[PDB]
Amino acid sequence: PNFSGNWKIIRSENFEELLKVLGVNVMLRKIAVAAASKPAVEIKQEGDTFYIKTSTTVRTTEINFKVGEEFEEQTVDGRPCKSLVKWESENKMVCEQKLLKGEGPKTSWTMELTNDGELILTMTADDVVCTRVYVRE
Repeated sequence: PNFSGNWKIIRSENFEELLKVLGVNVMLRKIAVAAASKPAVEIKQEGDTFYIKTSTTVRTTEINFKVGEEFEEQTVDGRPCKSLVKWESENKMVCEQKLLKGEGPKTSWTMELTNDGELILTMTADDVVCTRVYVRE
């Protein structure tokens, strides 16, 4: 029941397919797959508010919101979009996502906590889904 901590991914799937949906070229995806190379993350939990800063090596994103209201944040490719998050269980909340300008694809992701404290994160984009398991540090 706590996402606050560091996070080092251990497994993941639908990576290239999430970079082909986000982008369209070909090298544009392989650069994001090589950029990831098991990226790190750090979640700060302050109640219904969940902040999430991810860092690879040359990139570094970070979002922040509350479970109940919408907000502005960065997506996974590098575009601005207002995300939203509602709870699902005692430690599993879902998330919706739409750009803040223009329009094309659709983004939405989720994040669940394990009874031990682990943290897994799922992702969606139009009709795809990028899942990645994250274990505290």
